[PDB]
Amino acid sequence: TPKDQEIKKLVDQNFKPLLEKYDVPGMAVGVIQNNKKYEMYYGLQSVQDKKAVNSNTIFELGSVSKLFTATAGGYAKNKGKISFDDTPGKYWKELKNTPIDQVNLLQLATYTSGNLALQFPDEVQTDQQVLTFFKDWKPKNPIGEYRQYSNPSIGLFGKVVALSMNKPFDQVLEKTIFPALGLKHSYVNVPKTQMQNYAFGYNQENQPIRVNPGPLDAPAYGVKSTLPDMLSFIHANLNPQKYPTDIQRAINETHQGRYQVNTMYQALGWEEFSYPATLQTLLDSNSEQIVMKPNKVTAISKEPSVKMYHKTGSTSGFGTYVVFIPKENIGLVMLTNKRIPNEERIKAAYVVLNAIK
Repeated sequence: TPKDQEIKKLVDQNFKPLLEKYDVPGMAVGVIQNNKKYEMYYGLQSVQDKKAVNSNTIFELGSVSKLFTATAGGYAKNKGKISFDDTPGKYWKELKNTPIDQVNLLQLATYTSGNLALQFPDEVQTDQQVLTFFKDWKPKNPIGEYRQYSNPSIGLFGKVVALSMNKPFDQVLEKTIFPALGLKHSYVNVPKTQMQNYAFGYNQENQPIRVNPGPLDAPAYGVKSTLPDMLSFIHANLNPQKYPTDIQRAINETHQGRYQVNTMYQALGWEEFSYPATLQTLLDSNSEQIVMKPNKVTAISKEPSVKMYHKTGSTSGFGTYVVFIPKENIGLVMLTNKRIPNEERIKAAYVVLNAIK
């Protein structure tokens, strides 16, 4: 059986049934193995337009956007534009000598400020309102010791990275970072000329929806991409030595674990695990306790030789999951235009990656 057919059968066995089960209109599943890419598309990018999911379909990546933010930070750091020991007021001057200026960039990127929640308050929308929010911020938990997954936190990180590179964040990605990764159809703002390819997302009643604009949206959850581009991103993560030095260092920077919450190593954007990882480890990483509540972090006291990495993402109408394993030279991308439980993403990817010859 040709290998493309093997992978396809595995994807059919493990991902395709999720479509019926969860009433998901459209799915794109990609596998890369030893630098060969395999693309599988199912269903519709727009139900009402009867438009099939295909290689040009653009999907909302949700929190997988944090991976690009992390990469941009890695790029800026390794070009000497920022140091992770800096504080935000060095760059956003209006924050100099305010309480948030006691939190360093690494802590912002990895969610350990000790007082930032998942979202900004709903009324925070404009740039002035974002500025005021951070001007007015006060500490709670000891800085650097507690992880609380947060959009504002990595949002501010991204904003500071953009300031350091003298360009708005959407330009850092569209003009620097996407091109450096060789991505040709990845966007912060999808242009009118590509809207025809932008999937509808579908909410829990299968009503068509797309992401709402939000404060510091772009670095937190605001990237949109295609299956081929995400495969290319995974390839870059699997093979950073094949890229020019500035982006190579940036990609490597994102793989570095910074602390642990039990079995989960928090890298920049990516989550990291000792490899081989059991399924339960991977599922534990996206438990309610990890994702929604604060957890005291521990210093890494066991650094494994071999790791794997993953990240989930959801917007209101989309799901994403990306995973890669350097030792096995393998990775997988799932994109859907409806959310499905993260545990079903992880398990299906687990089964497929462990069964591939």
